[PDB]
Amino acid sequence: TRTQLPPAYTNSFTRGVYYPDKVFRSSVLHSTQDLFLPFFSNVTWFHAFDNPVLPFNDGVYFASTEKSNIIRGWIFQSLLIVNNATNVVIKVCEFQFEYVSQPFKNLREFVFKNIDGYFKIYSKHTPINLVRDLPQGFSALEPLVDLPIGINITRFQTLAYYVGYLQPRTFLLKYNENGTITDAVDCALDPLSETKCTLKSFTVEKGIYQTSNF
Amino acid sequence: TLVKQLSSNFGAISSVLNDILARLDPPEAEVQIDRLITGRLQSLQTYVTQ
Amino acid sequence: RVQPTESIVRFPNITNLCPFGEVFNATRFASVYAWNRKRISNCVADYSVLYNSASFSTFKCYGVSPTKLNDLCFTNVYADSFVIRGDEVRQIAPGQTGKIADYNYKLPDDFTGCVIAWNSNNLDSKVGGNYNYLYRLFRKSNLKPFERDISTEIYQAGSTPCNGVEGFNCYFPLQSYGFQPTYGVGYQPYRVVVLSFELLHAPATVCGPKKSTNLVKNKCVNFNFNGLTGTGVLTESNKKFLPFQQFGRDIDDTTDAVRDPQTLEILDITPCSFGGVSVITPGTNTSNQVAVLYQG
Amino acid sequence: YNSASFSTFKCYGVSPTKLNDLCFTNVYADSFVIRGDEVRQIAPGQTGK
Ligand SMILES: *[C@@H]1O[C@H](CO)[C@@H](O[C@@H]2O[C@H](CO)[C@@H](O)[C@H](O)[C@H]2NC(C)=O)[C@H](O)[C@H]1NC(C)=O
Ligand SMILES: *[C@@H]1O[C@H](CO)[C@@H](O)[C@H](O)[C@H]1NC(C)=O
Ligand SMILES: *[C@@H]1O[C@H](CO)[C@@H](O)[C@H](O)[C@H]1NC(C)=O
Ligand SMILES: *[C@@H]1O[C@H](CO)[C@@H](O)[C@H](O)[C@H]1NC(C)=O
Ligand SMILES: *[C@@H]1O[C@H](CO)[C@@H](O)[C@H](O)[C@H]1NC(C)=O
Ligand SMILES: *[C@@H]1O[C@H](CO)[C@@H](O)[C@H](O)[C@H]1NC(C)=O
Ligand SMILES: *[C@@H]1O[C@H](CO)[C@@H](O)[C@H](O)[C@H]1NC(C)=O
Repeated sequence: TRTQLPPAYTNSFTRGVYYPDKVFRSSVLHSTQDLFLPFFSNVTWFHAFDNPVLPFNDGVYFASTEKSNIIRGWIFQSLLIVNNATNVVIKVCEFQFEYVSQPFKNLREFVFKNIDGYFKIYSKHTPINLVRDLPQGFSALEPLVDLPIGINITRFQTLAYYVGYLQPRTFLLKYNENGTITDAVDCALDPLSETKCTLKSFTVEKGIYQTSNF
Repeated sequence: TLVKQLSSNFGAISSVLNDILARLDPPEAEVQIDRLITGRLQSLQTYVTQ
Repeated sequence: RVQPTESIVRFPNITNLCPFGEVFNATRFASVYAWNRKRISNCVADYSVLYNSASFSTFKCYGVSPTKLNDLCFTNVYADSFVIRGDEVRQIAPGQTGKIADYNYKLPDDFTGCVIAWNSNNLDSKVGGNYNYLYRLFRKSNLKPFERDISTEIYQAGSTPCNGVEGFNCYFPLQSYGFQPTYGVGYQPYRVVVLSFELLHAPATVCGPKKSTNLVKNKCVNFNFNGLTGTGVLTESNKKFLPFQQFGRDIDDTTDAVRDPQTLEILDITPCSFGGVSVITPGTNTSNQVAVLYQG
Repeated sequence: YNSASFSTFKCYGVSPTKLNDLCFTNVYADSFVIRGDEVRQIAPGQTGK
């Protein structure tokens, strides 16, 4: 059985950030640039029979709302990421490098990037009992493990959820007293955004500000 | 602006003096050190004039 | 200025040795057409094996002096090995143009590491010529750093179809070296190994042979941690880091908090160099007693 | 170069693909007719009769 059904649509609302490095900061406004998810972008919401081969771009944003662990792993020689009741399976071959870690209403998010021959995994477990459109709450996706395989990946196949695409952008991450991400503001979205970016502050007063050149 | 100018590489291998010292040799360390000296000195000149 | 008194080391925790015999002293080596890459982690390298034992033919280290090699911890060591003609050795250089540097593995301009080479008399040579080794000769476009080509399509020249349509202006991009014992020294095969690494980009994975020392507190002393070094008073901290976070910065993005790989605790760093002298005098003519002052 | 009407077409020491691109000082040519057993004799590093 392989059924067909037209795809749906939805919009991102200020979701998806992760620590660009392993370093700690406290109550500062450190600025950085990387491959992030731009704010207010179309999210191709896939509702489940359907499992097409999704084109793995430079950076994705995988997030499932809540199920009974029907999702087990993903597809990426070929990377075999999958989870069983026993140790999570990490293998690399054309199944028809290997590694295992440990035997294994809400909301889960995952981002996949591949730079310098490194496969990074940022994730976050959020207990949320909201509705089809995910709510608006700022949170980060801490790193879990970095297994390097350094191979050529172009396609990924899943095993109700959302997917998105990352782009090279410059952000501004606000840090609290405990060094946790609480607020994020961009400066490639709206004129107010780049004003806030160049002034390096979260409040702007009346006046004129020079931003860039045309 | 002065303090932030420190992190600038100024066309050298790195920015930390201790880091450059460890991985280089005294016979030819003159290049990076000289470039850093010139850059930071010029920054001081501008700041003092202002 | 306050002067530091002692020095402390909390640098290593590993015990395994880096696999190197197969890297260098062995004989099975891939062609320059297809160069193998090896991953090395969680062990200790030794310059004494490389610098001291034997002499080989090349010890050209770029970016970092060889004498200080096994003194700074690295991250993600990568090793590359291949065999080329001795006449082609000079072409392997940062930014130097060359046929192998144009159509085969090309060294980046900013490469930071070392290259070791030595001649092969007959180990990889045949009396009739070692034709297994091949070198790329013809290519439509140049390569980018750390790239490989696997297509064996017949090179295309002019408008005549090639790459399967054998004919005029069509040539095989790969040529056999044909190493022979009777060949000249410059034409003899040379065994060259390329090693590369990264510095201060990630937690320590491959550290030097130097062992750790005890841990002192409340006195500004030289400290080293995975490569980072500095001077300042070390003391306990109250800020709690994430289980993965190691370093610590400030508004100025300067190191002020470190995690000991042994004790696994939040350590504070405070400046110890400070002071300025002001001398007040009643005048040389009047008297000679003076009263020093320290500014801060 | 694109005529493709020759039994022998090669540039020694220079790239025939890029010849209409750089300026020289002087150009000279010698023309003659030889046998089929003597074609390879006229070549750099080649000797014979
Ligand atoms: C940063 O952490 C501190 C310490 O947990 C938070 O301050 C409160 O500390 C008391 C200790 O008696 C706890 O019982 C409270 O639960 C803490 N507050 C919270 C909200 O957890 C402080 O709030 C934290 N900062 C932020 C922005 O959450
Ligand atoms: C999302 O896609 C739909 C149709 O593909 C389009 O009408 C809409 O404008 C897109 N969203 C934005 C913000 O442009
Ligand atoms: C789960 O799957 C892995 C995959 O190889 C297998 O090794 C393991 O035995 C499985 N465990 C159970 C309980 O099915
Ligand atoms: C990756 O694979 C695709 C499809 O085979 C190919 O077009 C692309 O050139 C490859 N890239 C690299 C860097 O190998
Ligand atoms: C490594 O650290 C552990 C725990 O701090 C300690 O017990 C052990 O002796 C250390 N070994 C080395 C080689 O540093
Ligand atoms: C094997 O390699 C080691 C280090 O890689 C070296 O010390 C040793 O001499 C080699 N054995 C030989 C050359 O027989
Ligand atoms: C010192 O001062 C006194 C009075 O102020 C004056 O008479 C004397 O000449 C001075 N001596 C010198 C060496 O300046």
